[PDB]
Amino acid sequence: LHKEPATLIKAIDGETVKLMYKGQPMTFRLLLVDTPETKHPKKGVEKYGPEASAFTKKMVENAKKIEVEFDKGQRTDKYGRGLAYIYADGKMVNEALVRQGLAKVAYVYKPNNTHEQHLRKSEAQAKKEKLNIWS
Ligand SMILES: Cc1cn([C@H]2C[C@H](OP(=O)(O)O)[C@@H](COP(=O)(O)O)O2)c(=O)[nH]c1=O
Repeated sequence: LHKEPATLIKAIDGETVKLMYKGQPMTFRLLLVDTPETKHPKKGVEKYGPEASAFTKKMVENAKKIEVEFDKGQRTDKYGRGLAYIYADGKMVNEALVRQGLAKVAYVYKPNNTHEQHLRKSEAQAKKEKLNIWS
């Protein structure tokens, strides 16, 4: 896998960010993470939806360097969103959320699953500690 630089344009929610990637604004959906939603023509504002959005927003906004890391399968989903692992100053946003109990490991579509084991290890650790989603 290889990380490439990108520039923050705008944070959308817990699992979606808008980035400038190779001179193009794109919507990126965080691989292997499912956060409670703020906006969703599907049941509204789940508990933690707001906390999850806040966490991603602060993390990518206070970063001096943003990197996108594609997995080894398809890099876009059917809605044209890039599918990647995003790093804010060397730290993976996807893992940070799972570790804090603000997301659950979801949507595993092979072969876009390189870090699934690493994230599931983080999820168990957060459940163990009864954090947010798991409290
Ligand atoms: C994370 C991810 C989502 N998607 C699709 C699955 C869902 O499709 P449907 O909308 O057709 O059911 C949708 C969930 O996105 P969100 O969780 O952002 O709402 O995005 C992929 O196709 N591949 C992925 O890796």
